[PDB]
Amino acid sequence: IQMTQSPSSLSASVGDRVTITCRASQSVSSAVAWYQQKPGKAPKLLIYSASSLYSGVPSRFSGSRSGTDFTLTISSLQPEDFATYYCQQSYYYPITFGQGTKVEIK
Amino acid sequence: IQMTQSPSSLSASVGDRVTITCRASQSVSSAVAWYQQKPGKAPKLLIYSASSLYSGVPSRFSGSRSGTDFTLTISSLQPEDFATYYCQQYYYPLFTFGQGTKVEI
Amino acid sequence: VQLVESGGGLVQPGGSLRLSCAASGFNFSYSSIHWVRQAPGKGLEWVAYIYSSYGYTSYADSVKGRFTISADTSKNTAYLQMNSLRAEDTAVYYCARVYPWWYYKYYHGALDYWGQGTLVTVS
Amino acid sequence: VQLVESGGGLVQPGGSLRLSCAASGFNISSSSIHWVRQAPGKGLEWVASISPSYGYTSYADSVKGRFTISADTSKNTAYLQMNSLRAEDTAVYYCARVSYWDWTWGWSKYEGMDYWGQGTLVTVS
Amino acid sequence: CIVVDTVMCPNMPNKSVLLYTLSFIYIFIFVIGMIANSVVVWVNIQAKTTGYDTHCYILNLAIADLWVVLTIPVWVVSLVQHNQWPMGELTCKVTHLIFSINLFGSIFFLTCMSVDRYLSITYFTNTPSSRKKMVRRVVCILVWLLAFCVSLPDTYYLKTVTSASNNETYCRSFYPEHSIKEWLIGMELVSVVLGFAVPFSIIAVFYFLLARAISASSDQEKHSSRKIIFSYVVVFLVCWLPYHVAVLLDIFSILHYIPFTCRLEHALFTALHVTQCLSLVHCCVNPVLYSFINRNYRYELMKA
Amino acid sequence: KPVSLSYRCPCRFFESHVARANVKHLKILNTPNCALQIVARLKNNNRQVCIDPKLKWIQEYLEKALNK
Ligand SMILES: CC(C)CCC[C@@H](C)[C@H]1CC[C@H]2[C@@H]3CC=C4C[C@@H](O)CC[C@]4(C)[C@H]3CC[C@]12C
Ligand SMILES: CC(C)CCC[C@@H](C)[C@H]1CC[C@H]2[C@@H]3CC=C4C[C@@H](O)CC[C@]4(C)[C@H]3CC[C@]12C
Ligand SMILES: CC(C)CCC[C@@H](C)[C@H]1CC[C@H]2[C@@H]3CC=C4C[C@@H](O)CC[C@]4(C)[C@H]3CC[C@]12C
Ligand SMILES: CC(C)CCC[C@@H](C)[C@H]1CC[C@H]2[C@@H]3CC=C4C[C@@H](O)CC[C@]4(C)[C@H]3CC[C@]12C
Ligand SMILES: CC(C)CCC[C@@H](C)[C@H]1CC[C@H]2[C@@H]3CC=C4C[C@@H](O)CC[C@]4(C)[C@H]3CC[C@]12C
Ligand SMILES: CC(C)CCC[C@@H](C)[C@H]1CC[C@H]2[C@@H]3CC=C4C[C@@H](O)CC[C@]4(C)[C@H]3CC[C@]12C
Ligand SMILES: CC(C)CCC[C@@H](C)[C@H]1CC[C@H]2[C@@H]3CC=C4C[C@@H](O)CC[C@]4(C)[C@H]3CC[C@]12C
Ligand SMILES: CC(C)CCC[C@@H](C)[C@H]1CC[C@H]2[C@@H]3CC=C4C[C@@H](O)CC[C@]4(C)[C@H]3CC[C@]12C
Repeated sequence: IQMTQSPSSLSASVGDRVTITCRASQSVSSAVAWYQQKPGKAPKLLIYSASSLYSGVPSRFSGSRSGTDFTLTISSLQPEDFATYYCQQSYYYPITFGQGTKVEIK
Repeated sequence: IQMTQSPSSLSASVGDRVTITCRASQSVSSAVAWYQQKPGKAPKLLIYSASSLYSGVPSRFSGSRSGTDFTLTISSLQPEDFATYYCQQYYYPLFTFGQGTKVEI
Repeated sequence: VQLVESGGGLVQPGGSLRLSCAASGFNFSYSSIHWVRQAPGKGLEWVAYIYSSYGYTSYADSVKGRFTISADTSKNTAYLQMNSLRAEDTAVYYCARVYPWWYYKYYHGALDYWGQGTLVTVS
Repeated sequence: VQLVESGGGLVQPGGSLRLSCAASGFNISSSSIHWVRQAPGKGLEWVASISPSYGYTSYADSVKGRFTISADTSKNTAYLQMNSLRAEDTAVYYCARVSYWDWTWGWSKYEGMDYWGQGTLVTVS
Repeated sequence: CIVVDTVMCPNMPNKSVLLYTLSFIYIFIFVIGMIANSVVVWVNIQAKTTGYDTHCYILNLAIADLWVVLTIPVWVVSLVQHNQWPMGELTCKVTHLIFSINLFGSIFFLTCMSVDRYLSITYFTNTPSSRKKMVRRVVCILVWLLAFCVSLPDTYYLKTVTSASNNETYCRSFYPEHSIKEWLIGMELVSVVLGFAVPFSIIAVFYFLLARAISASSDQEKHSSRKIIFSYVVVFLVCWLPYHVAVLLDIFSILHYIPFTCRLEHALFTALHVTQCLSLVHCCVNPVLYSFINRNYRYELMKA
Repeated sequence: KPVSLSYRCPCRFFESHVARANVKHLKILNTPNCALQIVARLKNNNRQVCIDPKLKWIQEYLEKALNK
């Protein structure tokens, strides 16, 4: 189940708005998750299920679902939020991750 | 529940065999009875249910059922058996009596 | 068993009368009483019946809403009051008793013993 | 809740190794354990999973039938047997958990991998 | 050498008080059950757009309870007249079929819920959502068919009559005349072995196993509580047990193990009606126990 | 079944296969739900069993008992 993530690179400046999109092949009924990975560190969950928000992470991250086009939105960027993001689907085993989106300081 | 009896009039002689038929316009679950009355006396019971012969009646009379068609059979008509026979149904709360059959020498 | 009728007599058209059937020699509070007619020179006809112990009552179509029926267990007698008599009711009335045994589909209804009956005229 | 990986080390092609994922702070039988890997400078890719209680085990298509996974509920641990390694399997392996919450049975959300580990490096010459 | 003994039961005394009070309670149950079940179905259908994973059994159980409640007014009308049946023939058969199917559906789905809840923490814990969804759908269809098969017979033989003596209509069941006793005992024993005994036994065993498992795991203990788990079993027992003791006592009366007496008929009549009242209270206590308590559900209720 | 869709009275099913020899105690009930019925007590199993009024000897006995 190929999961295509776009765009694969960003240059948002501090305090701007960030949007990332993940597109599935088949239909997955709101069983997507969004992970964040720092350079050379263990990934940590950001959003579990299609839209819920993991208890503990800031409220800037917002997850939305539309058909089979999942979207992650960050309202503001802080110096501590410049890393890579992955989208995962937990519906059809095997579990397939995304290609990986990178955000860099402009 | 209109009930019919045939033949309305009939004739025979001593030592004969006679059959009288009774039909119900609707279904009655073997619930019938047959009386006889003399020209000017009170009626008497002959058969009830469908074929269970009454206690005090001789064995000449016999009842039988077929679908919804109740027949009375009489063999060797004695001189005293010249009366009017009536057919009744009592399945429904509104009983009914037949038109009446008469037999004469 | 012995059933005797009383009350038969002349009646003016449109009037009322009251007949009493007295039964002696069996458990009145068990059986049910039945009143039937016989027109002059015609076949029998059913009128009504009363189930004494519990008072359940039913009526023939031709006398619905006119004849009233009561039972006195203390006097073990059956009363039939008729009012608004028409000109087609002149007949002879008979009182009969039937024991209502129970069968799976229907209740026993063979009128066993018949009273002598009394003549009721509407002139 | 705390997961720690152990094992790794360079192994020649065609060899085999054991990778141990130990868990603490919770009984292991009420949460599936997954194993994922990351090649040098590449995206993640699922490998294996197991539920300790009844020993259900799925696998990944690219490595179907080449690994073994066995979970010991007595010691709250998971074991991944690696064998028939190729030169292209070098990566860093993490063992994660998929929490299942019972207090919401009728109305629950599709869970995600909650707690991860530092992981261990596997190399092939 | 035999004896004849006559025993006349007095005419049935006044029964306005009991009938009126039962109808009063039935109206309360109807209102308070219909409203609750409708809300649960609405929330379950609406939640799917928020990313939740609602459970099919809850939705099917809610529909079954709603159907059972809808037909209470028919019984209320048929009960104020002391068991008379003014309605037509088709009404009696159709109403009984609806009631029986949708009352067995609920009883079977309770057992299915228990087994699924235990497996969802022991076995399904590492199964893809698609497979568990398919398994639940298959079980849902299977349960519906089984309930329909069990309920069809009694509806087939149902028919109306008009008493020759009293002259009021009734709706009863007529069986083959050569096996009358066998059918009566069978169709009043299937409602006691496939209605209470087996479903309750499975529910008790599997919820006990779930309680043991959750206690053994420390992390689950903190959030969930063991009061609700035992509450499920106790509520089912308290609601249904009195009715299935009255029915089991009715069967004994049929076989004449209990000597007959004028009091037994009245006592059994009152007991059966009064106990059936509670048997239907189970149909409204169900949403309050399975959905109104879950913290997630309440948060979804207010937001919708 | 719902109680409304049921018929309650002493005897719900007959038992015609009975013999005059094995009868010790009869009983002529009378209930508004099912009119007159008959309940007997077999002297072997001591089990109260209904009886069908169509049996001839039953009919004679019952008429004699009630009429007197
Ligand atoms: C329906 C829900 C809300 C409440 C259920 C409460 C229980 C306790 C109710 C259900 C039916 C009720 C019974 C209905 C009728 C009667 C007859 C009356 O002469 C005495 C009380 C008595 C015997 C009631 C006692 C209380 C009762 C058993
Ligand atoms: C008064 C009562 C009995 C009527 C209830 C009718 C039932 C059969 C109706 C009510 C709403 C319906 C649901 C409406 C929406 C969906 C979502 C769809 O993706 C699957 C079917 C499903 C889940 C329907 C199944 C049938 C359903 C549950
Ligand atoms: C005797 C007759 C009237 C009872 C008819 C029962 C009806 C209400 C039953 C029959 C089949 C049932 C459906 C079977 C399967 C599903 C799929 C599930 O995911 C949602 C509920 C839903 C859609 C059920 C709703 C209720 C349903 C439509
Ligand atoms: C009288 C009624 C309530 C009894 C119904 C029996 C229940 C316990 C039976 C009916 C069908 C069964 C299911 C049939 C298929 C499967 C798939 C399997 O991979 C796991 C077990 C599971 C999920 C079964 C569990 C037990 C089950 C739900
Ligand atoms: C157990 C589930 C799946 C099916 C239940 C079906 C019900 C309707 C079956 C189960 C046992 C059956 C009874 C078994 C034996 C007899 C005796 C026979 O002389 C007449 C039919 C009769 C009285 C059956 C009637 C139908 C019956 C009650
Ligand atoms: C007795 C019945 C038939 C009448 C209806 C009352 C029902 C709704 C009552 C009976 C016992 C009650 C439960 C008793 C204890 C608890 C534990 C508490 O931490 C949450 C509520 C909860 C789970 C209650 C919910 C409501 C409940 C289930
Ligand atoms: C014990 C808990 C679960 C309540 C269960 C309800 C029990 C107690 C109820 C259900 C039906 C009731 C019985 C109904 C009929 C009779 C016959 C009467 O002549 C004496 C009382 C007696 C024997 C009742 C006693 C109480 C009873 C057995
Ligand atoms: C602790 C729980 C199970 C108690 C629930 C209360 C139940 C058992 C109560 C509610 C109303 C009660 C009934 C009210 C009236 C009668 C009529 C009487 O002639 C026999 C007892 C009987 C039939 C009662 C039996 C017990 C009963 C059914």
